Amino acid sequence: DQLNSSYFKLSIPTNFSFGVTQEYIQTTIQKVTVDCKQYVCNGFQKCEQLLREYGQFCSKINQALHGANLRQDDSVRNLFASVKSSQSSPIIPGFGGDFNLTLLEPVARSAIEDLLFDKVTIADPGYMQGYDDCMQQGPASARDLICAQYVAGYKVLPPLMDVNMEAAYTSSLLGSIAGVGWTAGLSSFAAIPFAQSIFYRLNGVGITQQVLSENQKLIANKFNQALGAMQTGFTTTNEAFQKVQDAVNNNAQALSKLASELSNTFGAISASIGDIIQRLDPPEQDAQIDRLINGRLTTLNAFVAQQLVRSESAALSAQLAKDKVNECVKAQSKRSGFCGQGTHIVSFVVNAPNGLYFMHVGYYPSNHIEVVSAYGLCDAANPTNCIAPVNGYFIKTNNDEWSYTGSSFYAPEPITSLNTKYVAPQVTYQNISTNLPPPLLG
Amino acid sequence: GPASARDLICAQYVAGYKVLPPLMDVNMEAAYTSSLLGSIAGVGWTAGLSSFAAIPFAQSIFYRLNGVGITQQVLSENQKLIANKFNQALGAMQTG
Amino acid sequence: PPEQDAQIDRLINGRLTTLNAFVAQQLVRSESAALSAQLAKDKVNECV
Amino acid sequence: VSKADGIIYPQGRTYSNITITYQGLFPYQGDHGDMYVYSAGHATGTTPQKLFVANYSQDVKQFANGFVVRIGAAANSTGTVIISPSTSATIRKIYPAFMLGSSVGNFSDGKMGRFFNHTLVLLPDGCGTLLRAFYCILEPRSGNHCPAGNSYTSFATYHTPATDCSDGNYNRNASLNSFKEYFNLRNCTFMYTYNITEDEILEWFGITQTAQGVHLFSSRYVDLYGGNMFQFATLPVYDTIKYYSIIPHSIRSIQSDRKAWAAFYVYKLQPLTFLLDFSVDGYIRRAI
Amino acid sequence: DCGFNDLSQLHCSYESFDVESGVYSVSSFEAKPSGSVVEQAEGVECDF
Amino acid sequence: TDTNSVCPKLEFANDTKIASQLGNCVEYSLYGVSGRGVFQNCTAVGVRQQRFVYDAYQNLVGYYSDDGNYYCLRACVSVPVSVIYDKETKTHATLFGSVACEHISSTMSQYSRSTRSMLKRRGPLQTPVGCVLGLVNSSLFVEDCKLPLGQSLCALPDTVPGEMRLASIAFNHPIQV
Repeated sequence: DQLNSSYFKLSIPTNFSFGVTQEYIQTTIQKVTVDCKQYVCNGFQKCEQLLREYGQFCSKINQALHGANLRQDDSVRNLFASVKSSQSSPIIPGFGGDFNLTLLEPVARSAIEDLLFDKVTIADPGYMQGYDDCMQQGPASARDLICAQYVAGYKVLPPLMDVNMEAAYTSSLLGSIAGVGWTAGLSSFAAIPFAQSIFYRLNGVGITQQVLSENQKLIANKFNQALGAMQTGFTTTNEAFQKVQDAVNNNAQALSKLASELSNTFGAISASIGDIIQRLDPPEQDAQIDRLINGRLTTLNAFVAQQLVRSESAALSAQLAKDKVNECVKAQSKRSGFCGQGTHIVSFVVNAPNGLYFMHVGYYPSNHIEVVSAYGLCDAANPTNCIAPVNGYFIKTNNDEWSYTGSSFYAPEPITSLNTKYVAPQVTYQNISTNLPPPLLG
Repeated sequence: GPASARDLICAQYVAGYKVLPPLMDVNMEAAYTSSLLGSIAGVGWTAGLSSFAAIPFAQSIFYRLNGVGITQQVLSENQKLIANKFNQALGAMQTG
Repeated sequence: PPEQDAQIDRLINGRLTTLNAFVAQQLVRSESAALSAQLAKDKVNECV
Repeated sequence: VSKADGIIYPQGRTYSNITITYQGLFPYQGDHGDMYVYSAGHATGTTPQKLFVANYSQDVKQFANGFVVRIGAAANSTGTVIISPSTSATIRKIYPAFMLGSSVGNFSDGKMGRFFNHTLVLLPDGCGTLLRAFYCILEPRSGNHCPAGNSYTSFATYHTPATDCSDGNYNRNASLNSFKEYFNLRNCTFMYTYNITEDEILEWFGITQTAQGVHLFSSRYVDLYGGNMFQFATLPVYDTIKYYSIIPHSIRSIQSDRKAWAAFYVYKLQPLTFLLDFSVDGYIRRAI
Repeated sequence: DCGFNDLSQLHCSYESFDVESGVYSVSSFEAKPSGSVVEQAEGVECDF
Repeated sequence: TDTNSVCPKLEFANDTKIASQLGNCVEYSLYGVSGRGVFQNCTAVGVRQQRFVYDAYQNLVGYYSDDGNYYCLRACVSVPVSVIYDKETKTHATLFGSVACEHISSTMSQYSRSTRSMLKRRGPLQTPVGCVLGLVNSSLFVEDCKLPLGQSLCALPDTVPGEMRLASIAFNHPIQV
């Protein structure tokens, strides 16, 4: 409620309660090429020599897919030139002193990134010898899309990067969080411990003055509780994990439509060219093969158009991911809602299938007592000497009449020259005379 | 029946399409924007949105003017035509 | 019936294609509105 | 259909661990069908002297797309003897008999239910150990209680457990002699026979008509402990079956040897789309 | 000659004699049948 | 309609048995159904009396043979081909999809392509992305070579130039403090 006097009411909290927001940004789609001639005319000489009248449709399809894949490679190359950190501190098994970090690498990926890739249903693409595994075993189960290649006439291309170079990039990013996120310009790199960085981030935005941050090591306990409670729930209730699964499913559906449109007849006597050749004579053999040719060309054009739309959107979300790495991971953010909820403290990022996975640790206050508070304090004898608080409030303590509290946690303190600034007088300022804070003494 | 020419909202139940209701009332949307209006002065005064200083709207406007629109204290305490100009702007809004 | 079917098939195909076009345009429209909703969220946090 | 009741298996193929939509001839979910029951005859103290049937002969039905039959569902349990409602005995499986044809009318005294031209007849025989299928002209015989005679109520088949069902020696033409008492079989094209193993388990039967003939499906010989029906015979009947009726059957037993026969249910088939669930071993245990 | 070579079909699409560093996928090799298998009914003939 | 078929009469002195050509690409005419594929001995999985086992996409994946075995079909395979081209040097190389180097030969004579010839050199080299022809293995590292092969591999041209060489993209470590 809003008072009528020259005071106001405060509603200040009494809990830290670190929380994790856990967002996912997609940066790429999987690269697919289509062998147009093989897809349409499945090795049948007659069909190919009927197709020669459709020469440029296949060229257009091939060129469009080639351009889309080049764009995907450019997007990943330019995203990982900002993820790159100029200077970094080596990762060692005990990295955050009292803060647990399961973001370290088990001798490669990290534990949370391994878990993210395991919990997700991804078909193995087989870049090494996926050719051999498909008759030494064949289709693994129903609708083996990653093995329907080498049959249908499409191919899944490998990503530009290993898992090892991607892990190297995100590890060098984790090794700079404390040091680049302390000072101004990212020209220099102060190699300070992680605990010092957390205490400076708390003393700063999540305004909690030095007395508390040096009066608690339950801060590390609450941080560890938040990070631990993260790594249990990669379940269906987790909404960013569902987005990762959605992206994987979109890749799979894109492939499955190609695989499934080869059994369509488009009105012919059969969907097999060999059957048509066997059953009919050339005059109407041609008329039946033409139906399949046109049907398959139109489905393939539709595939290309949808692939262009998908790559266009993924190229924009890659820029969003670059903005989040620069804004949330390499610095502490003043913007609300951009990184997570609460007030942003620190963010981490790992690789996810087809993109990046962010964990935003923020500060969540719980128990709000009210308080009565003053805009400023002036000396009654000398009403020109007036002070105001910095990053905090003047509170009427009920336990000197006036004390100081930090902005984000209720813990009253004596008023000193270190938490006040001299200001011009104002009608709403209190004219105290009896017991006078040191900054106001003459 | 059809209110006038091309009654699209009534061509449903005929054509075979249907317009679904929104997720929210008008009352819950109004509640959201009213709770947003009721925090403008208080969250927009200090740092981190962890605490909420319940100050009047005039104090918030004077701190916003003394700050960005850098106008020192002597003026902001020397004018109440500031409120007149603010009211002129808001009023001239609701005609056009 | 022999050509009754052939005439009804024309309507069936025409209506299915118009309905597919409607669905595709609706997907484009919803995709753009979902981005402008993020812009509105940014403006509420930044400006209000 | 959650138990896959009355499913004809797809004709030329099989699947494994898959869910498929299939267009086929299926019965309706929750359909009740028509229930038929067979009873013992009048036994006046160790001498059976009069049959005891229901009114099935007059009740000519439509053979639209074929039908499926559930046989022996109530077996292995206790029920009543139809002729004497007070008496109760263990229920036993019996097999249906059918007359199918393309033209139907009435007998001499105006009773409905006479098939005119070549007629398809399916009769069990051998105390339920063979199935006999033939296709020919039934000319009604004269004499007392015969369709061309006088005092004609309805035709029926019968078999005598005392003589025709002796262990080890089952009369394999009993209940075909019975049919020959009311009718004379003239000018016919086949007389096929299929041996049936004797047991007391639930069984499914089915019949359809295509340009290839008359197809007979059963649960036995492929899926005995499930219920899936696979084709086992194609009969050379090319005139379109349009009417069918159930042949009444009564046993000539004795008050000591009077027992209860399970009722069988007939359900019609329509062209429907179904969602079928093929198990790993390829059987349908679930449908929608 | 468009069908001579992989680079040839590289050039015939792009319609040019100086194709850029266009790193195609090109047409694939398909296996040749090393044999033939036949099963059918034995010892029975359709009776006309 | 049936699990059997009505076929013409053939000459009964041939070697057209599944059990002999087990594992290699063959034409098949098992019954009314025909195609190309690779057969394997395999554990029986469908309903035996319905001799053909299909998948959700309506194509054969299994067969109950007259010899008493169950064979599961495998769809004769295609080798993906890709050309690595450098326009300034006019040099080229061949990347064979994701295949093992022992499925390919200098002439590729057991396959058909409808491209009459194949790029000319003057052996195969196995890489995490597949088998390459016309690249020489090197222990070099780069920051880029404009010809990424995938999996952090890259094809370095020269500057009569020799064969392009297979380098790997290197991670440039930051200053370690």
